[PDB]
Amino acid sequence: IVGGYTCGANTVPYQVSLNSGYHFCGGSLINSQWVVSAAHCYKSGIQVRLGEDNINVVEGNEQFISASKSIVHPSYNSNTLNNDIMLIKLKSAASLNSRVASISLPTSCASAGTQCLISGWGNTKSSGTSYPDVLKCLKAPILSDSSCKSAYPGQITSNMFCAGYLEGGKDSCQGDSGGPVVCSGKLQGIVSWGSGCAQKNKPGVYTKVCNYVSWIKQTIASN
Ligand SMILES: *[C@](O)(Cc1ccc(C(=N)N)cc1)C(=O)O
Ligand SMILES: [Ca+2]
Repeated sequence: IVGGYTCGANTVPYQVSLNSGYHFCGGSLINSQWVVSAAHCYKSGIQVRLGEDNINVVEGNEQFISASKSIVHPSYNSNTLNNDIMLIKLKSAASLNSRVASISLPTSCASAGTQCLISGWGNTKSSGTSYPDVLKCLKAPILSDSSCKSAYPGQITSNMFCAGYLEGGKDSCQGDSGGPVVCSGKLQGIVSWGSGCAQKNKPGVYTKVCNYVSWIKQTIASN
């Protein structure tokens, strides 16, 4: 997250870290046994880490649970990033409280103009590298689809939205991929892609979760 603030320990209780020896992508807890992330984050050998704040220190609220199954969207296209969504089932159910909670899936798609909260452990620099150990937050609006398409001609599909600032300086970034964009207390987006980070006229591009709710629900009921 570039240009964001330090969220505060377990203020974002649905936020997970995906670990394979090291944090590689975020994700969101949607019930006590399922996580939704970016299909471009898929690996073998995931451990999900819940209740995290500092990812390098054991501070007391963590639950570390291995994935039993990962399901990438049927139509994910890794050259265009279209359908950049994946479901991860945990080997055991999480224990849910105030500091480890699930986020609701949306009933409606959120509109341009709505202010959202994006969070992760990604890089905090638009030039060079510096990865934080504690969870970073950013508040950012959803952009209009015209503005989005004019930023990324030929690249945006129906299953994407942009959010952020065309002026640059505040964005999500590498490492923040798969993590949540929550608007009015519902999961609206997934950190998907961008051109660099926090650059001028290159906002972040986010998977549009409200187009997948049927697919999530069906999948969860059958697996
Ligand atoms: C991602 O975090 C890659 C990524 C995602 C989003 C942005 C953006 N500028 N909003 C840049 C890069 C990963 O796969 O690690
Ligand atoms: Ca920790």
